[PDB]
Amino acid sequence: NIAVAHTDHLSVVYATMSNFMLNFTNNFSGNHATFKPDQYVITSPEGSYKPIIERQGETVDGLTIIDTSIVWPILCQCTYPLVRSIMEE
Amino acid sequence: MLQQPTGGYTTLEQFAFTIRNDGTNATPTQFLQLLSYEATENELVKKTIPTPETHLPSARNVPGNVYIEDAITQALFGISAQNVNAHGYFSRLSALALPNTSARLGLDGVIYNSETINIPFYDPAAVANFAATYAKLGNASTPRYRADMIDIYAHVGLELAGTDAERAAGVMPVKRAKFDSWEGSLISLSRDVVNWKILAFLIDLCSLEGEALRAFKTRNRDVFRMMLFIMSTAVAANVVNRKVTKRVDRVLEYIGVNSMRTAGRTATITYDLSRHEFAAKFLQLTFTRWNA
Amino acid sequence: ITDVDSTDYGKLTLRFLGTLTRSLKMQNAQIRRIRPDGTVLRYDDQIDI
Amino acid sequence: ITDVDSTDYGKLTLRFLGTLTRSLKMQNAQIRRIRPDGTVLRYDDQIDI
Amino acid sequence: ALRPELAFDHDHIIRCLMLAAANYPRLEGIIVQINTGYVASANVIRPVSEKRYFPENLEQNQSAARLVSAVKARASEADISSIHLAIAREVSPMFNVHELKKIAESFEDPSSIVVVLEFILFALFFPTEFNRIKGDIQNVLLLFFSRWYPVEYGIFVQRGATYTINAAGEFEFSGRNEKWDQALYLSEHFPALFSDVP
Amino acid sequence: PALLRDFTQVNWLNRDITNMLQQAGTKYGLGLTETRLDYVRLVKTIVGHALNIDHFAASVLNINLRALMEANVTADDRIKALQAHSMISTQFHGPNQG
Amino acid sequence: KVIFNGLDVNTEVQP
Amino acid sequence: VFVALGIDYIDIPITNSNIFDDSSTPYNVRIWHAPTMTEVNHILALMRKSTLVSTHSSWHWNVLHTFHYRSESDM
Amino acid sequence: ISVARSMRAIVNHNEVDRPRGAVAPSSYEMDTGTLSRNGDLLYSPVANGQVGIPKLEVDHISFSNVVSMMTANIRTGDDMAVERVNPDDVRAINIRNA
Repeated sequence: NIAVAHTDHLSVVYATMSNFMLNFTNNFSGNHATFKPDQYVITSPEGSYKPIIERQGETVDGLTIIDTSIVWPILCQCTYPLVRSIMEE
Repeated sequence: MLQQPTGGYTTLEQFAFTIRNDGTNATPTQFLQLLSYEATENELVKKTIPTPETHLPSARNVPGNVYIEDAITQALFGISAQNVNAHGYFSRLSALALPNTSARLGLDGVIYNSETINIPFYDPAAVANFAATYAKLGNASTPRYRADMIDIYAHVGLELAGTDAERAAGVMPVKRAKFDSWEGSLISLSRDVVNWKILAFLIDLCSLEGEALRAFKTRNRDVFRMMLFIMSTAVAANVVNRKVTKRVDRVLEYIGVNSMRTAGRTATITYDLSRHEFAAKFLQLTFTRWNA
Repeated sequence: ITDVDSTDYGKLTLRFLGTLTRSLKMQNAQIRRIRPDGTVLRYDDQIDI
Repeated sequence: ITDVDSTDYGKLTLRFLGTLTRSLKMQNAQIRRIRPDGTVLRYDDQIDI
Repeated sequence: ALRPELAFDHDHIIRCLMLAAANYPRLEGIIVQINTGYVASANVIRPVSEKRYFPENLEQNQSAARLVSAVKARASEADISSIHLAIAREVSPMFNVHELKKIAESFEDPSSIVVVLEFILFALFFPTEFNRIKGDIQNVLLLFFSRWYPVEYGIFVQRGATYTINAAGEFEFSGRNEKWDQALYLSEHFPALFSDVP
Repeated sequence: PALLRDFTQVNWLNRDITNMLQQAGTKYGLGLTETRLDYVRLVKTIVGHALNIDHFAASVLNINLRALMEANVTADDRIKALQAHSMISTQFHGPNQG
Repeated sequence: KVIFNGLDVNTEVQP
Repeated sequence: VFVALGIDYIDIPITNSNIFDDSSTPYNVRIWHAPTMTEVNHILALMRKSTLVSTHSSWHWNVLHTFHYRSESDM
Repeated sequence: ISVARSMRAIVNHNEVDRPRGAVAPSSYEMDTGTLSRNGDLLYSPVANGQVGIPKLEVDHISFSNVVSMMTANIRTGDDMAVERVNPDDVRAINIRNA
């Protein structure tokens, strides 16, 4: 039921968001077996070394931990404009 | 960068190894002169040491500058160190193992990820040699790779207590080491060794080759033996003192026999289980280099 | 002086550690790709932008 | 001279215990297994902890 | 048609963004807030009051209890901020290695398959985020395989719990079972479940 | 006393102290001598200051810090106690403070 | 129940 | 099965030879996950720090197995 | 008597260059030395290629010494938070063989 709403709408939204100015990195290649993120530092001879991607564990931002359970409401508790009188701009 | 001399880095006065003794800075050899041995009924017979594993543990992405020297010296002779396998930063030595890496082992004993100003460091080739073996200290803990912690100590005995004849024979009586001694002597010795810049000794042991290497092995034999002495005190079953006409002689029994003991005691620095596997791995590697 | 909100700049803000201040100094710094080992690489025109 | 600190549950166990300690000499007191026959065994590296 | 303004400096902006990534923790959250807002303005997904987790009337069947409760252990209530966030995280840059919110499943009951399905759906709806947390999910999958397929698990783990691709692109499995920390995500190591090597 | 150098009015004291400081075998110093940063977090953790303090108290204080630091146990090891005081196969997550 | 991206802490160990 | 279970050993009870006696067994034989010689060494050395354990010079099924005694007389 | 004495007569004589019986502080009072890698205190080396004498090894009192100490980033003895997760079924727990 929900598949049309994903593949034929939300797909487009990822496709446009992927072109937004600040979404500036290659997050995934589609290959789980091989893809690793490109890694960078601001480094100096004078002894500084600043990784762009560090592992620090849960932050104040609330952005780091990922509950996978989010997948459940999406499949079984969400309307979509495409799925649901069924006309909707 | 420090250029390595025709001899080892140990030829430099900057890296002299000298335990404190009788109000002066004694060279380790003239402390080893003080040692004497009460032979017992048991025999130490050295088996061939197993070849160290080909595998070099991954130096996982650590942003910072690991203080490798301090870690090795405290896992080896530390008065309070424990769970030396828990952090596992010894693997970091492996970062130096690559050809043309940007990492440098500083004289401070730090592993910088990048060459940096006003911090002198060892020649990267020689350090790549040293890392090419001692990075394997990183798998002192992993079940597939632990060293024997019982057999290797027979070698320790031979290289410490052994006479030239017993050494060439490969079999010596188990001995009870002893020396006229001051209060707190083993702790003072071990702390005077924890201060040693052992990476100099290790890098020269790995990098030098040919006759120039051989002269190292004689010139620095006594240093090796001093480290060996601190380890052997760490595993000795007991360290009694003897009164003798208003002079006290410290006596550790026995050289060359790991007792596996892990309970602390005032007399000498103590190994947790982790330090047993660490020192045993360190010995496997260091002797494997030492005999060639 | 130039009216910008520098709050939390140069700091971690971990939930269980609190904020932790890191040094700002970094004279002559460059963006440079690192090895997975964590050691730095030379800038390659081939892969780095 | 030194009144040791204790948590309230510790004061509770203390008063439960909870009095004299003086009956026992501790001159060179040691912890040793005795044989059921009543002789005090020497420390045994392979038995006693 | 000429615009009297300065050119957009791609090079200088990418540099300053890198610097901010290295120095400014808020940056990640800044960027997400744009994407997330966009998703909200796309009016693409909304929560409803009506859950649809169980066929009628399986929720009422007595045998289904151990299943139903399992599903109810997993099913978070819908909340647009969280849903949009899950959407946005797929395309926002990650400056602090994400971690899976740990599941404590032991995989005794058949109903435990729910957790595995929850991963699969997550691998489908969000391949990118999944790719970031995949090793930590591998740690749950191993407790799954060891209970459902002990022989195959023995062989698989015996090959190696992880691998490292080299020059020439060949994989080299560790030969050694071990738990996978996210501390490994920045390392050369990969979870081995996802090698797709027969 | 080393701080009296070029500040005490007394002349012989200033000359003797300046002499003892200009000697190779000795060197007064005050403040932050050394620093140890975290390997992961990069923030400074254990710093050595040169205080004006008797070496007995310094030696003991350093013994305390040394025991605390070289032990290599964190607060995560505390879960090993909770695991001993809670039913078998109970779980403990987070927060990995290190 | 409700979604939560943090570690859902629910106890405190003493030192 | 050690890989399947994740355990380091299984403590397996010994049968009595006569099947009529129901007496409690003097010892039991633990079986260790020690695939290589190095693992065997580490286990032996750890075993040499624990009460009432002993072993054979070599092991059947080429798998390390230790005897663990209930009392000194049994050993 | 006056074994404890470190300084005497901090005043200048107006005729002779230093007062008779005036005593300067020992140089050891001012040698901060270093902290050894071990955590024990040291005096400064008296010559290059020589390690410094440990401070506890000898009888002089040193009044300037390195002390290791923890910055705000450390903290210890703090209560730490966790997520306990009880087993899903008591009957599914296993005790032997461990």
